[PDB]
Amino acid sequence: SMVACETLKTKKMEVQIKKNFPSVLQYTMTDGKVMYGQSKDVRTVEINGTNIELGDDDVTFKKVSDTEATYTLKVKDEAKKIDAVITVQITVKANQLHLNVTKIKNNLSEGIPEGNGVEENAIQTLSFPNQSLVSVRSSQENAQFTGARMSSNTQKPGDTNFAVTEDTNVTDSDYTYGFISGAGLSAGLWSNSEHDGTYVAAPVRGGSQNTRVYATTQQTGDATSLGLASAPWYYHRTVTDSKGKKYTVAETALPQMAVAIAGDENEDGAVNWQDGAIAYRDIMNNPYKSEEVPELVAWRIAMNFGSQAQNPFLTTLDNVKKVALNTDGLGQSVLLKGYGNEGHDSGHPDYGDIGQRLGGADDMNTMMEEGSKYGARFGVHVNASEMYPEAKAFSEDMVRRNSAGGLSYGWNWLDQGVGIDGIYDLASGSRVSRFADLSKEVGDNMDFIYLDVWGNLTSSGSEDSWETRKMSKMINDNGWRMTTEWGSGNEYDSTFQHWAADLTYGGYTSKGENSEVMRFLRNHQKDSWVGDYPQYGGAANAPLLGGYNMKDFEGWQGRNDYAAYIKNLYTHDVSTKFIQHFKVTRWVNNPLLTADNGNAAAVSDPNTNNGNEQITLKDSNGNVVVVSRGSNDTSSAAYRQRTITFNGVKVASGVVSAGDGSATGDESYLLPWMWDSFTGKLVKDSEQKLYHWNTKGGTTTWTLPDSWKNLSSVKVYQLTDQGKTNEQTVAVSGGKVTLTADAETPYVVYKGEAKQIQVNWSEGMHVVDAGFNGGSNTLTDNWTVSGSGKAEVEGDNNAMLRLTGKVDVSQRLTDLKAGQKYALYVGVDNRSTGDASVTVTSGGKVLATNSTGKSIAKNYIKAYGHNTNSNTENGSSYFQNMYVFFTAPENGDATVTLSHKSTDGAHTYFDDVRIVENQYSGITYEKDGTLKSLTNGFENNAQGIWPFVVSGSEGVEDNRIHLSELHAPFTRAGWDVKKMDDVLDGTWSVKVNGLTQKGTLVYQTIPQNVKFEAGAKYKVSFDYQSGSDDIYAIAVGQGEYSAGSVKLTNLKKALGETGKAEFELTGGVNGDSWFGIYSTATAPDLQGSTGNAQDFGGYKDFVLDNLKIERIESQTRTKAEAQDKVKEIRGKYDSKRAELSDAAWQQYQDTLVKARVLINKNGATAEDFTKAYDILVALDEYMKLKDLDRKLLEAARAGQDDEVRILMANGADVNADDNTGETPLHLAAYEGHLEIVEVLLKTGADVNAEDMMGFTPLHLAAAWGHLEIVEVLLKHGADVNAQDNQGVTPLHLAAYEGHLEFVEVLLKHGADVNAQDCFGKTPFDLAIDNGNEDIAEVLQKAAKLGS
Amino acid sequence: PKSIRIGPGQAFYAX
Ligand SMILES: [Mn+2]
Ligand SMILES: [Mn+2]
Ligand SMILES: [Mn+2]
Ligand SMILES: [Mn+2]
Repeated sequence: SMVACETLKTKKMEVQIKKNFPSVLQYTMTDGKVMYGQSKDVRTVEINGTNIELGDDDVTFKKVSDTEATYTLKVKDEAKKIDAVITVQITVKANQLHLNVTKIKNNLSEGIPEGNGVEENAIQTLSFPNQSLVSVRSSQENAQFTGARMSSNTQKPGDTNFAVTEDTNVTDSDYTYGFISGAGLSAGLWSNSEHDGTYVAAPVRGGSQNTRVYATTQQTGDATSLGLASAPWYYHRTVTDSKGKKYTVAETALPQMAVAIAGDENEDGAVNWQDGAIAYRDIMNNPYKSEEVPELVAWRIAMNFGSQAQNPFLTTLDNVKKVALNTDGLGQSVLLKGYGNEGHDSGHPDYGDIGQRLGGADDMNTMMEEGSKYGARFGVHVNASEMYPEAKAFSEDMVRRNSAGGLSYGWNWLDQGVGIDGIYDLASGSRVSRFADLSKEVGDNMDFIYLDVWGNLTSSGSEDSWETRKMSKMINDNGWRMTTEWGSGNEYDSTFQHWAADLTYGGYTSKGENSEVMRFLRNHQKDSWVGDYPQYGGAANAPLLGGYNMKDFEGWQGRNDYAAYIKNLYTHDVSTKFIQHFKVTRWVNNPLLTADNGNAAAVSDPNTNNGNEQITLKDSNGNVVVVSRGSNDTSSAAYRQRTITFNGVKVASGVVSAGDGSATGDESYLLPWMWDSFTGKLVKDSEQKLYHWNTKGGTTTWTLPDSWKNLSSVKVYQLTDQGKTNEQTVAVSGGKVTLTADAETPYVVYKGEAKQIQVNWSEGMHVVDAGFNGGSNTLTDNWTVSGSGKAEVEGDNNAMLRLTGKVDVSQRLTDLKAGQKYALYVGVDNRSTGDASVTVTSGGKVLATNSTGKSIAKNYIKAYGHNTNSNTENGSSYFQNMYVFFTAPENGDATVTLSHKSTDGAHTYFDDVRIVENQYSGITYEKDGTLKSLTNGFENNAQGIWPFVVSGSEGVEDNRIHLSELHAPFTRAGWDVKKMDDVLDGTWSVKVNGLTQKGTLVYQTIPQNVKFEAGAKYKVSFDYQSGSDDIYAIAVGQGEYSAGSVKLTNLKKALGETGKAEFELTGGVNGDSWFGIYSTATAPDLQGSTGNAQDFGGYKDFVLDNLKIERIESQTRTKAEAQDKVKEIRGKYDSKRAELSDAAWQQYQDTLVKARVLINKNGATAEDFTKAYDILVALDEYMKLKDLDRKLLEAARAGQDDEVRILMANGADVNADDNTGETPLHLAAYEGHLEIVEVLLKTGADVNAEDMMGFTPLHLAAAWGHLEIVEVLLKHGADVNAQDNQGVTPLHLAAYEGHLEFVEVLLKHGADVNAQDCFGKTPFDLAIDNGNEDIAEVLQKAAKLGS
Repeated sequence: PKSIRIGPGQAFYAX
């Protein structure tokens, strides 16, 4: 009654608790062992950073039952505005004690005002300073502490291990995890505390620094006692957004903490943190859906970007089926990067806007529902730190502003990113509502969320564990597993870190969690560790547990190599995932832990594995896995040798191929895969299988698992992208098998004959096997081949349809909505001169048809599977989408035919037949079937910038060209520093962002999209906005783009006010004419803008809309007029043969011959004579301009100053070049014509133009002694550090020649004296090698200046 | 190894 203590009891222990405070006196286990609690009179409560000591009258006690007691704490400090009533519950179960704050009453508040308004006198933080829930003493046998802190550094362990002695002295020393052991018992302390504290290494915040355990020493008689307490909890935290507005936000959860008392749990004869860690798994928080992590064998990213729809959802479903066949149905985790809006880094933060061009929510749900049947999980890439004006969530309140009230700018790429006010986004309920929008679209189908950048301080200067906990909670509340970017980020809730799993990123200081404590506890729950990447050293040098090594083949950073993706899965990920099916129980002889790095008490067992590293793991069925290192010496070849045993039988042995791709290994394995790919339950004994891999290839012998020992034979299948192949029956002798394997080739072993995984290619795609994934058999079972020619499935990576000769490949279309409009498009690369066609028929009648001659535009789409870095044929790819538009017939009978017409030997490639509902109806034909008109407002584009295709101005890239979207007033001119409208008409336009001074083609039409008939005339018009005068130009060409063989028309500035462009085009003789947008060499006018305003202003941008192409009437000509025009052209240019390029004369002859065909044909009409005449007029205009260019170069070389002036006035291209690529400026600088140089620069010549050797005019000026020419060039923006094709800079040439003035001017403008050419020679090295010792010392003095 | 005078179609290095 008046007894100051009570007893709580379980079958495992009895605990004495104090009645005057929620403190434990001691824990007594059934076996009699004792663990101390808080032996001293400590009654401290901290509220809002104020310590308050409680007296007898401040605490009431109630024993509810033998397993529970309740405390009521009166916590008051009038001077500090604290008047609280805290209800504390202590409960016991088995060897666990829980301490929970079940109620917090604030007597000084009415609660949080509506809309998270500021709560005056809010209880923000709460803790129990030095509560010592568990403690160990220096007087106890083997008294010790083990702690863990966050480390993303492979060379810096996060752990600490030390003996607790009389000298141990700590005060609130904070750890993510803390374990104490002494007198045969061990305990860890768990808490849900969101406190941020001490860390070892982390490049970011975002929950990296969460430290939940406080260790404090006190004197208990003659001994030093080390006690564990929880770090402080947040309750009603008051926060401030970027505009100074304050909010009070309610708790993520009420304060909770627990301890679990362990004896010798792993039965190794020692009691230490590992025993405590085993018991700790029963009380710790577990990331939501962490139980499925061991099933996620195949992680990868499927990418979409810039309106292109590189990976529509139903294509991703086919790729899941390809991976399922190749892995024999192992689980997958597919990250959809760009699932929303126009693709990756478009539409942030509109989480609910599913990419309409990918097939929207409907296809995303079909993909997820069908994919789950193959064990594939899906998740989406979201961003809560950066937004774009186009996003409907974009608002003034969402905008993060700086101290001055200016925008906190993000990255400019397709559009200008703006920082999100992270505090406002949380406190206002805005972020949780956008997650609810996404939940409405996906229901319960989506597995996870991938949260990009969180922790890098883009949303606020905090992004602490408290914000991260709330972020993870709103995600988990929708049934989504949490995953994030940074290796160290979100320790509490994340199951995957992209910078931990993709080992190539960030280097050795910014990887996954380098902690033995954390990995011991949670290896099976996360892909957040350090895998094999030996160039990083330490933790990354052959970790025994392996660690996820992620690769991709669906466009992320241009990654498309399917075979390397599968090879990598088998090299590292199968064994890593096998190991994750077991929980660590013992880990000794860790070479990373030394007395030097604060780990003197780490366990060194010379009786385990010769004193070398070893890990024992167990599952709940008593199965045992042992993982052993060959040697603990990094200089030994045995350091990378690993043996894996399963119930004492060797299942893996050898050295893995280096995770950094630098050295093939010799590891072989025969891994028993006992689990289904769904919840990971054991499969029926009869369907149990083994995966076999042999790195070097050859023959190995293995002992089969115990349940296979009495079999007389096994069935072995080689796994391919077609599934199980080459069945072999292999004899079993004395429970052993011998297997012959090709190098790096996967095999699957069954007890008996195994059936093929059922695959129906291209479900929901209206055709079977739209991507030609069905092997050779698809051309028999799915597609119908007819003709004298050949049809084959070609390519070992992304398989394609390849046609040769006269051949048709057809298939019936299914599931079309009768009377509805559809676009059908197909990727096509035609190397043949003959036409390649796509046709939709219905009962033999043509509904729609399209064709391409030889393909003229290389593919520059980085995220696309057939870009020009992927080698379709002859080291290139010309893949471009070819469209047909039709109405699904009422009879429900429609067929697609892919065909090749000519009988030649050249190839046509097709891939990805896509049938999609689409309302585009802007093409009108002539009775002929030729083009009458094409109109496009870009409001109904199935994908891309059709009828244009992205050109090579950035090479193979995530091209800064896409379909811009309206969101007034934010996307319009006048918002903030924005001077250009993103959209001109309706909701969509074509936008080019910052592609100035490229001196090349940005985008163009191609004949398969818009065909211009030879000799026919067309009026082309469009609306546009351009940031500056002459930065962009209309380009008109014929055939594959050639610099110099295009007609250019500069476009004037139209900034915030829509301009109109119109021109006429005559179709070239080869039917390969096109028009497009070209980026000139002209610098933009930035109008005094600085910083981000230079990009956000729109000075460097180009927007196009309302495209109109129409065939027009040309003045009718007689046969006589056309014949006279031939005589006129021949009279002008036949004599100019010697003065012309071999290709220029052939083009001239080609055009003449074709014009004469039109004129002299039997039955030729007025239209033929008119076309012949118009072809000859276009030929004349072309030949004329080439002669003016040729004369401008000749006048520049010879030094005819006035002749140069009239030639440029008459139309000569200032950026024209000769045989060796010299522009008139190169020729003027080389010969030393200072006036000609000045005139050419005034006209608009490229100051940094490169010839065939990579020489700029400055290289030629400096090397020939033209001082003023050098100064003029530098004033106009000549790159002083321009390096030629041998790495030679103007300073190298200047030092090699011998004049100080050159050296001085160059150095003054910023010449790098440490510039090395391809032979490693600096300008100084070239000076000493010619007898130029004078310049050498001046160069030496210049180099020593910055030493 | 020989360094020559640069010009149209003539690279700085020829060995
Ligand atoms: Mn033990
Ligand atoms: Mn394909
Ligand atoms: Mn439009
Ligand atoms: Mn955009």
